[PDB]
Amino acid sequence: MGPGFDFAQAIMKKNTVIARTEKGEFTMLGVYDRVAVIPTHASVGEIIYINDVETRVLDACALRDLTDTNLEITIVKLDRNQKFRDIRHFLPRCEDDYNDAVLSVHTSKFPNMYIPVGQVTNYGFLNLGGTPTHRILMYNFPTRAGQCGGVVTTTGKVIGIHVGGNGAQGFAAMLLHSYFTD
Repeated sequence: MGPGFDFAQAIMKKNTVIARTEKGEFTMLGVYDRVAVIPTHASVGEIIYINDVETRVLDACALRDLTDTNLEITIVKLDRNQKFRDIRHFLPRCEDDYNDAVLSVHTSKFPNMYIPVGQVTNYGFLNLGGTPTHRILMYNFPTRAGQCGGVVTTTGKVIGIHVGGNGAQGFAAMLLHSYFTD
């Protein structure tokens, strides 16, 4: 409808796949080469389904900060025959607040879904399903089951992936450029 949705659509059309684990179906953001991200509570194993095709996982790393606190981001390298468009230049370098964000989801339950969530706060610490978690972004939108792994964007930046909500607020794990240096 506007330039926020235009940026979000450009990311969804080229840089997302549908990932299925034993824990459900998730929006999965491809970042560069065969490297993608998913919420850690997806419990990625040796094998994952990518757009309903059996795919070997070459590597999976559940990120934690230097105090050994959960960040809720798992970085997966997929045994796929094709690379993602490199979008690392759209990742923020530092923790920050944002205006006018969009949350975009693409699954069997929620195809081509886009939500204008508005203002995004650097919330920081969250007890997420009982797990102390850092680098959480918060938006005042009543997000629901089916949205985990959804991409949070502003115009020109990919800032996070949706990992939970409390019925009134939604919560994303930050994406930082430093997670994806090679």
